[PDB]
Amino acid sequence: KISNIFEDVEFCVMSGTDSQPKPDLENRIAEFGGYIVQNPGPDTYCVIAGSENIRVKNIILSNKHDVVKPAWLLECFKTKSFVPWQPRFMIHMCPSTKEHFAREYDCYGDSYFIDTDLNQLKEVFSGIKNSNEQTPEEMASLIADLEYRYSWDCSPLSMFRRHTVYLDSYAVINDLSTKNEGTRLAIKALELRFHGAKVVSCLAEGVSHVIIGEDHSRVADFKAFRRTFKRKFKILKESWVTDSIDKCELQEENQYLI
Amino acid sequence: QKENERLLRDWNDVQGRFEKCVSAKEALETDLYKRFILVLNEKKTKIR
Repeated sequence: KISNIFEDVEFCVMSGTDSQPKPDLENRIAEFGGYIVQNPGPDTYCVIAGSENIRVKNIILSNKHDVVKPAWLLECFKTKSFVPWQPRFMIHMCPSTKEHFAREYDCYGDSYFIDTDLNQLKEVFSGIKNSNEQTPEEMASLIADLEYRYSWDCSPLSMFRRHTVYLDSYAVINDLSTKNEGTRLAIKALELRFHGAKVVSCLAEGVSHVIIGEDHSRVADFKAFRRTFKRKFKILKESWVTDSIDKCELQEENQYLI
Repeated sequence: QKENERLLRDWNDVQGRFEKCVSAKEALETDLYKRFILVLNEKKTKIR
């Protein structure tokens, strides 16, 4: 009527107490001539379920009717126009509705054609599982890979995913029994971890860049392990790793040599 | 006691704060990158 587009579609308004009592919603749909039904008929492409019921459980069992959160229909009414089906009000899809959402959206709320913003990005990601289960180290590889191919490595805030950089928190290296306490060396290692660096406090072949500890006389052992381990480790003072995330500026990897 | 202990405790507190911010950034980065990768793989399967 008022919104005659809301007519012509059967509406199982049996639980319309989504936000307001069901009779309010029934009156609203009538004002738009919507085809309200107490029980879902065949063309009930919207089963108004503002509250779970045993009958709602049955309609869930009956994979023929579209059990919905009526908040979407509230949005449609506020727009005075049918909002397209969005895969978050939907309780029990029809198989047609399942493939419908799988078509006009991906496996999440995001579509395949309609562009989304950071708000919709956060909404989808919350809809997506907690994807922190993936090793942040493998995520580092992903980042490194993506940050290079997408040129997202331009962000200095996470740059050492590319870098296999060592850091010295020990007075002498290749001796795990030694450690500097009450120092910034551990803080610098945390800076490395902020960029997703391969944070290592012992020199091996995998080491590529070496951040010196507070004592800069260790560069002798640094070069000794640069020659025992075939990689020429890039000698780095504190300022390198500090400005990597404090100043957010990568320092020269050769200016600190010895 | 006064100066040395206040500075040691402030240093430890802010060091732990830096640890927490690094770890939280890494974890939220894991969520963001992996969820975006899931969506991007959906898009790439659709594109293919």
